[PDB]
Amino acid sequence: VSSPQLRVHVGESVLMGCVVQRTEEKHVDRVDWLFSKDKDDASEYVLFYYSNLSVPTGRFQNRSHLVGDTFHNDGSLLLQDVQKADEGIYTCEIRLKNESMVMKKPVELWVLPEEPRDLRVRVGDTTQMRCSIQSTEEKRVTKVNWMFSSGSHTEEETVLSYDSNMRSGKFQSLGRFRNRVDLTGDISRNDGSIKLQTVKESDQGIYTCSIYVGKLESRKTIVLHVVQD
Amino acid sequence: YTLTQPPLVSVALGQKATITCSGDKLSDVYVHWYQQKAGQAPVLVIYEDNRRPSGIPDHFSGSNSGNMATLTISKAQAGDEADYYCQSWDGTNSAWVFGSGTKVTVLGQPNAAPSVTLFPPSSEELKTNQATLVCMINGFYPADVAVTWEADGTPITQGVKTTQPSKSDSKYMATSYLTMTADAWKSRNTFICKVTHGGNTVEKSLSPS
Amino acid sequence: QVQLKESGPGLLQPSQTLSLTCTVSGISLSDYGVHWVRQAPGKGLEWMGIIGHAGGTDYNSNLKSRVSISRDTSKSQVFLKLNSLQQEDTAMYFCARHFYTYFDVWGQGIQVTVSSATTTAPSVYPLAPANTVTLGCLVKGYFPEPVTVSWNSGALTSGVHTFPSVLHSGLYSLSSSVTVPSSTWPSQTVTCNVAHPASSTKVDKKIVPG
Ligand SMILES: *[C@@H]1O[C@H](CO[C@@H]2O[C@@H](C)[C@@H](O)[C@@H](O)[C@@H]2O)[C@@H](O[C@@H]2O[C@H](CO)[C@@H](O[C@@H]3O[C@H](CO[C@H]4O[C@H](CO)[C@@H](O)[C@H](O)[C@@H]4O)[C@@H](O)[C@H](O[C@H]4O[C@H](CO)[C@@H](O)[C@H](O)[C@@H]4O)[C@@H]3O)[C@H](O)[C@H]2NC(C)=O)[C@H](O)[C@H]1NC(C)=O
Ligand SMILES: *[C@@H]1O[C@H](CO)[C@@H](O)[C@H](O)[C@H]1NC(C)=O
Ligand SMILES: *[C@@H]1O[C@H](CO)[C@@H](O)[C@H](O)[C@H]1NC(C)=O
Repeated sequence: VSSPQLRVHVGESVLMGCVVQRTEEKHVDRVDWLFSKDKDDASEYVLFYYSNLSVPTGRFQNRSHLVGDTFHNDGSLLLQDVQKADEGIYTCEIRLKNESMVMKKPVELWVLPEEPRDLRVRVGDTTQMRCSIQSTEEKRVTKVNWMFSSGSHTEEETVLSYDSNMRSGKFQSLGRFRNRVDLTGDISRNDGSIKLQTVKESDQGIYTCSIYVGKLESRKTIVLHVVQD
Repeated sequence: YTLTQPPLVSVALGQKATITCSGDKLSDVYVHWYQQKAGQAPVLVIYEDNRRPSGIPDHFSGSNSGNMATLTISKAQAGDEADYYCQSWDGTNSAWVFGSGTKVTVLGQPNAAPSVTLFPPSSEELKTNQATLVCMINGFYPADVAVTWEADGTPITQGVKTTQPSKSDSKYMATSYLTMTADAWKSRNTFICKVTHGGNTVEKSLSPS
Repeated sequence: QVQLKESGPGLLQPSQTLSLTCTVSGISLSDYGVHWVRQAPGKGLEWMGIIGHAGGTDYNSNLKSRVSISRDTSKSQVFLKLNSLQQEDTAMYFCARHFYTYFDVWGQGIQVTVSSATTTAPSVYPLAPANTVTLGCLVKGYFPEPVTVSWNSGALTSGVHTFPSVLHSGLYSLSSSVTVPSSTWPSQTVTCNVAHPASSTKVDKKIVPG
C-alpha cells in the first residue's frame, strides 16, 4: 500500500531485501524478482531462483546477484552499476515449500544523476570521500577498503581498510594517511564513506573504493584536486 | 584487565547522565557501549565511539577523546536504569576488553504503593505435613519493604524468609514466605502478613482454607 | 530471525569439565566469528575467547589452556569447553556474534553453577485465592538456578509476574503470579509451566480452585 522508496545515483549499487524470517530451515522453494517501469505495463524477470540455482536475466544478467542465503530463507537481490533505465518498481515473490506465497512490498527505484566523481579540496582542510551501497537490508556490507594512487603511482596505497572479521580495535589506515583518514559512514548501514582531515598538496590523486557484499565487489573512483590558497 | 568506569551514576528523570570509560591510549581504538538489565543479555547501545543502532533511543550518544570515552544519556528515562559496560580492544595482547561497569540509577520516580496478595498453602503441599504461606508484594516504589508475620496477634519470626526487591520496569516487586508445619497451620485462627512501604502498613488476612 | 542460543549443564562439581554449545540460527558460521563471554555473579563481563569465521581461535591470557573453543558448521554450532572447574567458573555464559569490531548480537545466556551440592528438583505447588483474579505458582526447593515459569506455554502474554528467588538451606524458592479477568479462570483452565534445566524437570501444574 506504500512502496519503500530507494534513490541511488547512476552507476551505484542497490541491494533490495527479500527475507522471510531467517531460520536454520530452508522453506524457500522459489524466489522471483520482477521489474516494471510502471503499472499498466509489462514486467520482466531480473532474476529467478529455484532448486539451488539462480538465473540472472535480461539487462540485469551481468549486474544482478542473489546475495541472501536462500538456505536461510533470505532471497535478497543485489543490483550493481545501476542505470537510469533501471528506474522503476522491483518486486520480490517467494514461494514457500508449504506452498503459501510471500510477496514483499514493491520497491520504487529512483535513479538520480551521476555522482560528481571529481573532488576539489583546499590544502589544510578536511574533505569527505563518500562510498556506499544502499539497501533495504542492513549489515550486508562485509568489507571496505580505500586505495590511493596518484596518476604517477605505479603502485597502490591503503588509505583505509575495514572488515567484518577484524582482529583489530579499529580500521586499518597505513602510512601517510595515518591519523588523518577517518570513517564518516556507518559500515553497518552499508556506508563506507570516509573523511580526510588535514589535506596536503601531495594527497592529490585517484582514490578507489572497493566495497564488498560477500565475494561481490562494487568499485568507485574519485579524483582529488588539492589547491593552495 | 578492565577499563576504568565509575561504580554508580545517578540521574533524575529527564536529566543528563554521563558515563566515562578510561583506557591507555583508548582514543586510538573504537569504543563500544552495552546495556544490561536484571538477568538479561547485554545489548549494544553505542558502537564505534559515536554511533547508534536503530532501535536504541535517540537520546543516547557517545564520544571518545583524550583517552576517555563517554556514554551520554540525555533526557534520562526510567527504562534507562541499567548496567552499562564500555568495551574495546587491547592492542598489546590481542584481546577484546570490557569496562568495570557502571550502574545507572534513575531518580525522580514517584511513590507507588504496593499491591499485596496473600495465599494459603495448597492441599497438595499439606500432605507433606508442610504448610507454606505466600505473601507477594507487587508494584511499589521505592524498593524499601519490611514484611512481618502474625498468628492470632502473635508475631512469627523464625520460619520466615523474605526475598530482596527487584525491578519491574516502573516498580519493584517482592515476596515473603512463611513456613509452618501441617499442624502449625491448622491450629491457628487467622494469619496475617504485614507489608510496610513508607509510613504505610498493608495487611492481608487468612483463615482456614 | 538471527539468533544465538546457548545450552548445556547447569550444575557441575569441581575438577569436572564444562562444555557449552551455542546454536547460531539464521546465518552461517563461514563468514562470522563467534565470541564466548562470561559474567561472574559479583564481577562484570569477561571475554574468554573467539572462534573466527575462518575457524581460527584466540583466547584470554588468564584463561590459558583450560579453555577450548571449537565448532561444527554443518550444525551451525559453536562449542565452549572449560577445564579444571573451580569456584567462580560459576557465571552467566554468553555467546555473541562478532561484527567488525564489536558484539552486535548476543545470546540469552546460560547460568552455570559449579558446586559440590547435588541437584535438587523443585516441588510445584499451585496458589489460588481463599473484577480480576490473581493466581499463583510456588516453585519450591530447587538447586541450582535457574527456573523457568510460563503460563499456558506463553499463551498468557500479560500480567505474568515472576518474583525473585530466596535462598535457604542450599535450596532456592520462587513464586510466580498471573492476573486474569473475572469469569475467565473458572470458565477456562489456567496452567502453570515450571521448568528446571538442571535436573531436567518440567512441570505443568494446573491451578485448581481452592
Ligand atoms: C507458510 O510459511 C509461512 C512462513 O512461516 C514462517 O517463516 C518460515 C520461513 C519459517 O521460519 C516458519 O517457521 C515461520 O512460521 C507462514 O506464515 C506465517 O503464518 C503465521 C500464522 O500461522 C503468521 O503469524 C501471524 O501473524 C499475523 C500478522 O500478520 C501480519 O504480520 C506478518 C508478519 O508479522 C505478515 O506475515 C503478514 O503479512 C501481516 O502483515 C498475526 O495476526 C497473528 O497473530 C494473531 O493470531 C495469533 C495466533 O497465531 C495470536 O497469538 C495473536 O494475538 C494475533 O491475534 C500471527 O502472529 C506469521 O506472521 C506468518 N509469517 C510469514 C508470512 O512470514 C504460513 O502460515 C505458512 N503456511 C501454512 C499453510 O502453514
Ligand atoms: C547451493 O549452492 C551454494 C552456493 O552458494 C552451496 O553453498 C550449497 O552447498 C549448494 N547446495 C547444494 C549443492 O545442495
Ligand atoms: C559481468 O561479468 C562479466 C564477466 O565477463 C565481467 O566482465 C563484468 O565485469 C561484470 N560486470 C558487472 C557489472 O557485474
